Amino acid sequence: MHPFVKALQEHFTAHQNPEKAEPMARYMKNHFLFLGIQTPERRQLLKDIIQIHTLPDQKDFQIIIRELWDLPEREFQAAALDIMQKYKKHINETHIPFLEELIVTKSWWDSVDSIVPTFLGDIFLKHPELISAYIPKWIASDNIWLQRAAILFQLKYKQKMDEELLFWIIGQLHSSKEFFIQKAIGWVLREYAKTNPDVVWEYVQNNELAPLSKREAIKHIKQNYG
DNA sequence: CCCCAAGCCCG
DNA sequence: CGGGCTTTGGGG
Ligand SMILES: COc1cc2[nH]c(C(=O)N3C[C@@H](Cn4cnc(N)c5ncnc4-5)c4c3cc(O)c3[nH]c(C(=O)N5CCc6c5c(O)c(OC)c5[nH]c(C(=O)SC)cc65)cc43)cc2cc1O
Repeated sequence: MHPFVKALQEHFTAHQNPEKAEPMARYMKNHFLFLGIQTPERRQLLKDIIQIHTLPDQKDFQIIIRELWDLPEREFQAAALDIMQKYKKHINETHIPFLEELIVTKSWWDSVDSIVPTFLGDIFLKHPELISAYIPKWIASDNIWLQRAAILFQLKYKQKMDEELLFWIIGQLHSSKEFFIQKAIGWVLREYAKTNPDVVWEYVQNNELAPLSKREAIKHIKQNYG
């Protein structure tokens, strides 16, 4: 175990709050143990360890993240994503398999909704020619979190949205009965409707979607149509 | 500060 | 199903 990770584990554990850990763990449907440390203090505790030990060398970067990913309490995956932000400008196409592995390990919406729109979205914005090397596999996978990755990687693209691709992806997954797929479709359409509401409205009025997906997509624009 | 973004519950 | 309410988190 890297010294940075041991120090972070000791420091988090010394500030654990079992009273808060119970509702925090219930909120994530008891997929994970929690220490009970909410985000403001969790980020201060991480800042303390970086100040003392310095940020790990880039050569250890994936190893540090993997070690944190393997620890039981969910705050360690959250801190791992905070650490990944510190290397953001260096994340590139060679890291897609590493991000895939993070998506399919200790999976839930909290980690995936951080990994995908920020880290993957930025990679594919610079390297759109790589989208077709990953997105078809992700849609076909049995893994709902990779399917959600295919939906959400363009979430914050605004005028760089590839509309044909977005609608093709949604069409491939529109029959899913999985809540997290139906809701991801609703989210990405709702978000894109902040940039181009007319196209989203016409899409949902003319293509099949789960009721949840349609409702979530138009809940902030429907008052402007009809 | 603001406004944006799962779980629960009832109709 | 629709959607109002809750809490904390994301980002300006
Ligand atoms: C790419 O772009 C984006 C990515 C994003 N990720 C998130 C996100 O990851 N969220 C938002 C928000 C979860 N969340 C909360 N409220 C809403 N109204 C939401 N709507 C959607 N999600 C929502 C949330 C996370 C992640 C987490 O890891 C979270 N953890 C908790 C949590 O832990 N909660 C929420 C419920 C809750 C706690 C908590 O700490 C508590 O302290 C123990 C709590 N106590 C109680 C009670 O005694 S009831 C009186 C409830 C309660 C909330 C939470 C927002 C977001 C925004 C973006 O634009």
